[PDB]
Amino acid sequence: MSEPIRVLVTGAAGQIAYSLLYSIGNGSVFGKDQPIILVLLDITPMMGVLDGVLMELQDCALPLLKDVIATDKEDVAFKDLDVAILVGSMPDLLKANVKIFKSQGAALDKYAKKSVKVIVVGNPANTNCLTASKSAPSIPKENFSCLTRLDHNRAKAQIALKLGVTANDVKNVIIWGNHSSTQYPDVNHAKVKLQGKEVGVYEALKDDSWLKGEFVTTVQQRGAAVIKARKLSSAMSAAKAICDHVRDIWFGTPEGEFVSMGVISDGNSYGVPDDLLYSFPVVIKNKTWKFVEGLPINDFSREKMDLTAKELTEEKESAFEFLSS
Amino acid sequence: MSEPIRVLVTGAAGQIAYSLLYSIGNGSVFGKDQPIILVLLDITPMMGVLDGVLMELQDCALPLLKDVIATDKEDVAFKDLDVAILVGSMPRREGMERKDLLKANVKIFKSQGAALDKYAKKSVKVIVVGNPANTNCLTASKSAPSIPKENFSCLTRLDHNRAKAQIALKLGVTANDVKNVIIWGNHSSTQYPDVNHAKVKLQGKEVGVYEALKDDSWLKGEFVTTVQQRGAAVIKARKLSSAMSAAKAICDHVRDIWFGTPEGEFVSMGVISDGNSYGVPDDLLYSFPVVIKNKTWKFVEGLPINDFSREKMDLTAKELTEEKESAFEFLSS
Repeated sequence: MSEPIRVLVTGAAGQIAYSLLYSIGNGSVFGKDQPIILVLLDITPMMGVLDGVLMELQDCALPLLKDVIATDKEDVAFKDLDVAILVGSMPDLLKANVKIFKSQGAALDKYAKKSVKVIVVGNPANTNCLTASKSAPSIPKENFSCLTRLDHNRAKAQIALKLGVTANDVKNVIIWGNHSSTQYPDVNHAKVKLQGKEVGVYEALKDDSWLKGEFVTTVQQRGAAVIKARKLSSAMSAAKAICDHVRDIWFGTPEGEFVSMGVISDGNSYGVPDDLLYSFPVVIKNKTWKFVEGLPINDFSREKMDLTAKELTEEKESAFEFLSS
Repeated sequence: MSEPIRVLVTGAAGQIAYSLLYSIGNGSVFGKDQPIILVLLDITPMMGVLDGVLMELQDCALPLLKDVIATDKEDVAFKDLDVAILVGSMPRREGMERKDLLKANVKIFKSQGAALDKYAKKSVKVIVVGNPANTNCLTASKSAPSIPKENFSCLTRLDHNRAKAQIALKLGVTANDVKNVIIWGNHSSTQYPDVNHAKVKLQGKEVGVYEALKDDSWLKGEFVTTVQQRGAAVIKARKLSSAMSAAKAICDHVRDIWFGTPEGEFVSMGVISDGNSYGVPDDLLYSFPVVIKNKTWKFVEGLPINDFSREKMDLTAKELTEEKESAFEFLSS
């Protein structure tokens, strides 16, 4: 049994957290040998609901859940953290989110371990993540990431439906750019196992028009479609994606596979502006991600990558006007 | 890989099901080598919500989830089933008792028992969650005479896990170092959370719970009240029922059927009472301590029942007898 790690989930009385906490507490994210001190933060009006969530976690009788703490206070929530999963955001909008993530970045900067891994989920994910990182200069910028793994898994699922295979036989899809409707779901470098053999996804589909059109729109609009159907959030699949994202940080990516993660763009070789939080293909070893270098970018891909970079730059300049406050 | 099994969850557009489906689909219930055909039933105006759930299951990219079927029809939902998890029902709201829902929900379980009787495999395991769970389960079993009555069970594993959690708090250990708690009787306010046969690991030694705590009055009083009222406390706090923890308890209950109970441990399950040696009337669906192997449960025999425990077990048997008569009389009309 390893020494316990301290894991924060914010927005802890909300829908996504409610689908996530059991998977953290049962060992499925950080390993069956890894006890968890679970810290739950939400806003003061949600504290009565959060107490009910705490009761349910107790009632799960989880051996790895060494302690659970419910709080509305940043100095409790961010103390000595190994992992911070920032789910809560505002439901002007950007001004209110800058206030939240400047505050939480500042709390990370003074209360958490300097080795904390910070995974940002609450929308707008990339810009919230960038805001928090700029407000936490003593935390390595590489320790911040935002969730495009749900878009990634959605893309795998759409390819799997078109080909009649399970989504896990699809690998090396890429979500470039913003967790938004301008994201680029790219399969130029993806492979799928068909009848036992790996083949390129474009080769397997024989439908370039679909892959460059309807497939892209379907992934970009998938969250809106789930909300329209369920009237509630897309919490079950978002939680599973967070688990995948955090597990791959913690244990590394499989050999030959890369995954999508919003990370700081500094030094990228793909023509993306520096100082953005932008989703890239990454390989992960020893809890450290590295850009997949050397992927050729065709003209269709380059245009899509630039259009989502444009939106991220726009969000950054609008947000940072509110940064000094 | 084994051949796929077909697993039904009813009330599939609702909250408990939403907390449960991922655990079925990801292999944590039936095993990493067991592919699942997941069958989801709810009512007609909920099929749009269920379409959203199907999209989310797709988006989870689960390799053991071979297929997902969404339906509002019993002849689709109950066909060729290996496992039926009967969640769908009206929940209670703040301030209700679970027995307030008896006449609302037993009509549904009579219909679903009849559907099990003609459409499912005769080897189907039926796990009843919707309230009032014992009497709903008894009703379903009586409507499915061609399925062995031992294949029906109802969920007291959530009460069981709640009881472990309260003992763990009083003794300062993790809830999984508590074993052999028992929930006797009805999943209701007359349930008897019994720790006369429970053991706790304390400083590397196994000790009885009464011996470890040295507070008989708490174990016979506030402990019982806290476990009985826990479901209502969650509803008051969340304004919704306890879906995360109920789903986890369903997983525990079904996993122990599928793989068997751990060595030296027994678990609580509502089962048909016929032939019990604890003074419980026959022909009740009543929670007992059981051990399970080869997917077959057996009563734990020989546990001494003291005067306090006897009184509590008889009071909850009496309530179940009253519920049984209420359901029979209502359904006869």
